[PDB]
Amino acid sequence: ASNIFEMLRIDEGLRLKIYKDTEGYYTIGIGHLLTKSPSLNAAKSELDKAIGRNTNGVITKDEAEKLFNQDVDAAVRGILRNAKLKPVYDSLDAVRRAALINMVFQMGETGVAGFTNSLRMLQQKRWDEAAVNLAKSRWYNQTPNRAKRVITTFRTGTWDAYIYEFFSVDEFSASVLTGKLTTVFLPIVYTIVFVVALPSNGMALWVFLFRTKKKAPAVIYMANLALADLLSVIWFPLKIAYHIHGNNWIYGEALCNVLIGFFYANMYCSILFLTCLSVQRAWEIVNPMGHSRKKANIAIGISLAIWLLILLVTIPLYVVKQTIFIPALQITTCHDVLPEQLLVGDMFNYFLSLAIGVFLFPAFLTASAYVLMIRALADLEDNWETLNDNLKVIEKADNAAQVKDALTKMRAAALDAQKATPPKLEDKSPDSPEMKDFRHGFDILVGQIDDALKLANEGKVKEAQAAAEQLKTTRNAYIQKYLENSEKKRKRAIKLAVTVAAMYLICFTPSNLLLVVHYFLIKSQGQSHVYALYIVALCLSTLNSCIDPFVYYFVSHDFRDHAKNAL
Ligand SMILES: CCCc1cc(F)ccc1[C@H](O)c1ncc[nH]1
Ligand code: NA
Repeated sequence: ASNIFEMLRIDEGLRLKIYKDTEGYYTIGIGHLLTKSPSLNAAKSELDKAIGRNTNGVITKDEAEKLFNQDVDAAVRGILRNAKLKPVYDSLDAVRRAALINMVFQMGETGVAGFTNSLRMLQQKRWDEAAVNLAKSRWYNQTPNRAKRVITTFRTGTWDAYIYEFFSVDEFSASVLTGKLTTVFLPIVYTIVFVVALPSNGMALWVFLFRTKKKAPAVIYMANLALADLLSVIWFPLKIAYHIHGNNWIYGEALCNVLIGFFYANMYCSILFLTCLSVQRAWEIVNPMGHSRKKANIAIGISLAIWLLILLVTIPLYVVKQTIFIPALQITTCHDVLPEQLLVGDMFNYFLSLAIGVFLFPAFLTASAYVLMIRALADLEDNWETLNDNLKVIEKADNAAQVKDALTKMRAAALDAQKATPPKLEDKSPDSPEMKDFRHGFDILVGQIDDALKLANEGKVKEAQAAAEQLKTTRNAYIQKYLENSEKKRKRAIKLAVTVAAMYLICFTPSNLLLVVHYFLIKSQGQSHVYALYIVALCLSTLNSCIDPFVYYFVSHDFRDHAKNAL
């Protein structure tokens, strides 16, 4: 391309017969509009008086140029006539002047005058902002390839958009998209995840629905967690095939956006449902309640709320073009390459919003939940331990000092465990009969400790020791039943905290951090060297559905049975 006339020939083409354009309007020659009515004869009448003769639908190669050269002169006249088009045009360099005339040639004088905001940007020499504004319009929607070339002309001020057609991405990306990292490493890891995560979550989902007859809020969160897992792993056979064949998608744009949707869905559902589960289980320890049926219904509603909120927040991933054909690579990439480099500004803010509000914020609530959970389970452990240890001391103490001392320490140890929630009565309210019998079991014990203290304070040494065997009976009858396996419960919480931390360290943190970094560099330089790390990050993020079964194992008691029996 050299000038306006040469530019338009490339956009409008050259046809000597009346044809329907992309929208359906009958045109002829080089982008010469005849009429906007669905009538072949109505276009004939407008052509005959435009030429001067009866062309009968077919014009000459010479008459095309003569009519084209007049359309350009009129397109310019309208620009200077227009109060909104003239000042911008007077500010634009000859290259950008052609781009403006190209728009007027296509949408007419009035149409282009509607772009008031973009024209102001072009006048203020703000090429990038103007380019973005123009990228979101019906103009871009109806004729994207056409609009891109013109927009690029505005942005760059060169004829490059008409000299060089798109051929390839940056070199660093093209090497990755042809390298073994994507074509060998990824499909292997993804295959593993498919074999491991699908049946494990498949069975977990089955247990939570058809084998768990508790239906506690924890089960419900884990059921959606398993559901989020499944709804992504099922698409992996198409995901694996994609990479094996050199990152080439041949299943359609809609089906690509499906995979993309459910990918980021599981990405964020997992975090949110982890935050729910962790907080819920921590909350049943610090401040337990007793509406296991109502608390369940609530947890279901919360899950629906989360599912719909993510369906709404992943809209700018569903609705945007996510496939692009790269001529030099002869492949059609899904997700891995952004088809429209003008939307990077929107993409950056978007993944920065999520990285804060749907990553850090739930991570903060998730970590501190285990902080309160572990400590509370550690205190109850210390109580049960202080009880047994001091009770074992009395039977092995000779002096009156060690006897009175152990009784006093054992007394306070039982008074703290009394206020604490037993491992069994989790969904039981603190005012329930079950809890009242639990506390009463300590009241009987504590009273007996006072009866041994009564002897220990009255100098009756050996007689207070005999009371210890009476305390043993009270322990096994009323207390040990409840605190038998509280130290085993503490160990499960810790392993759960380790499990979750690893999931954050491997699947969540590398992904969300780099997602911001990736689009930040494309926004700043047009390319990112972290592209390889971005890919590895996204790959390792799918491991969460392989780590998720370990979560169900440390929380669900029913899942353990089906886990152990199977293997
Ligand atoms: C066809 C689906 C392509 C896709 C879509 C996503 F939403 C996330 C990752 C990938 C892709 O598998 C990948 N892994 C690592 C980097 N890119
Ligand atoms: Na998950």
